[PDB]
Amino acid sequence: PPQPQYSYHDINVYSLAGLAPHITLNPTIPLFQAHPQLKQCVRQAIERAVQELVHPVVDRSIKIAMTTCEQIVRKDFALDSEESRMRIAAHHMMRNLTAGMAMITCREPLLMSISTNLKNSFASALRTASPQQREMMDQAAAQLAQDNCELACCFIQKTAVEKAGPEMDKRLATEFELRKHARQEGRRYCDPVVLTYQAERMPEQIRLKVGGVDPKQLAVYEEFARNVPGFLPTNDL
Amino acid sequence: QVDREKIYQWINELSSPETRENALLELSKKRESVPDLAPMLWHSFGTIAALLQEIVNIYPSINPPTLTAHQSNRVCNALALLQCVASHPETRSAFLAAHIPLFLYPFLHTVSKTRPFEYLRLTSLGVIGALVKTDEQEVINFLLTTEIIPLCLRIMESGSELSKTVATFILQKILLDDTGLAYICQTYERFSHVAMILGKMVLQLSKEPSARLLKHVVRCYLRLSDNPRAREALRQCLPDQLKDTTFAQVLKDDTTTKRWLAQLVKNLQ
Repeated sequence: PPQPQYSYHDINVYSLAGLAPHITLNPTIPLFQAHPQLKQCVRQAIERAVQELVHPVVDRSIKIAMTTCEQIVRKDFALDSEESRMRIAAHHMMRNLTAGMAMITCREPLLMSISTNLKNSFASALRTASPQQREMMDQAAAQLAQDNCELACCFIQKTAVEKAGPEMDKRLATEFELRKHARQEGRRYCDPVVLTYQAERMPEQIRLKVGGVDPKQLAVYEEFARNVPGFLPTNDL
Repeated sequence: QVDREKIYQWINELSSPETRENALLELSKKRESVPDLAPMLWHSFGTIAALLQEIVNIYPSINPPTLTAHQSNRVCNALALLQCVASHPETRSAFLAAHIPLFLYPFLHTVSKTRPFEYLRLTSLGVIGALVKTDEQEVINFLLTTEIIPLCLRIMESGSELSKTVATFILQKILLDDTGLAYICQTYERFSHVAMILGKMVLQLSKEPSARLLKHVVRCYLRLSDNPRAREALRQCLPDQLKDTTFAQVLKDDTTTKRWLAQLVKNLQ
């Protein structure tokens, strides 16, 4: 049932300051009713959580996604002598699978890290505490983490998506080079192994064509661009 | 050629989201009357990409856990088709090289005990199970460096009887490999964690019989006793339920498991 809160452009990722306007503080939180001043420490707690997690999550997600995207795209476009369609498809798939892996990877660590940061900040501020307020603290910290995890995660996903594209470009360099070198020799690049297999073994209705892929077959790859996990899908605005 | 042209259209209908759900349903039903379904799926344009898309599109439903029966049924039809690709001699190696099992591990990590999630875990387990059934050592190497053993151990401890059985079967296949056995017995910490879980399962089995599960648990112990360090540790921590008459009743029908058990007790000397 729940839709994503944010669209891809609702969040600026250039600096941690991109987080501030979207932070949500449930005013009914018992800790806050008792000490309203403690709200002021929440922004920094979330910023620090994202700060310490963003690069490891980004690196891990791209690493996981890369091999899968490269291998599938290389396979699908093996009889395609042009670099253009392949580059765009790879772009879209890699961005999507990277965003997906980032969402899975950062969820639980963000909760743990955001909660620890708040409980730490709460305790240092007031005062020394006590068994009946340390429970209000632990309650508050857990709830705030739940309330701001989607935001923090999206920030990190977007950071990863933006870094994924150029990384994929570099991984597909040799594929681009196969096609470019072939065109220099006056010929179209065609993976010889794939060419033989498709011509000899695949049923005509599902065979990869030398003539190319027809536009409606690209529907999968276009859908990767339209619908990125964690973000509101795109449309005619 | 009327039934087979019906298979080609559905394969072609997997690319567009508009027609994919129905194609997934129909193809998943026919995967054991179409021997060559796996290479047709692998080698057609965009098909594997569409199945990955189905998988990743339910990631937002994993945490917080909100997965519905309808969502689970749908992605499990996609998982059924990937299992088909994982099993086939002609596509297994390419499937592994594309690291496609990694996109299943988030499902295996879930702990929600609702039926949509249990079905999701069982079906994901079935894909890995199809991989290791074929007994390639390229497969075990991949599993060892991707940390699926803790995923399996958590499930062996907490899952439904069906999921526990598939998960223990995967562990069994890993252990049967020379490399797998050495990996699991490389440190006492690793060995101990596996032995502890197997121990808990034996206790559970004594309360609630499951012939299939007991068979795999016993196999795992037997294989572990092939390692000298593990053999010595097992002489101390092997459950008393495996030494006495606890399972004598349920085993008088299972000659193979009895033989394995007796081989095990024999080894620990």
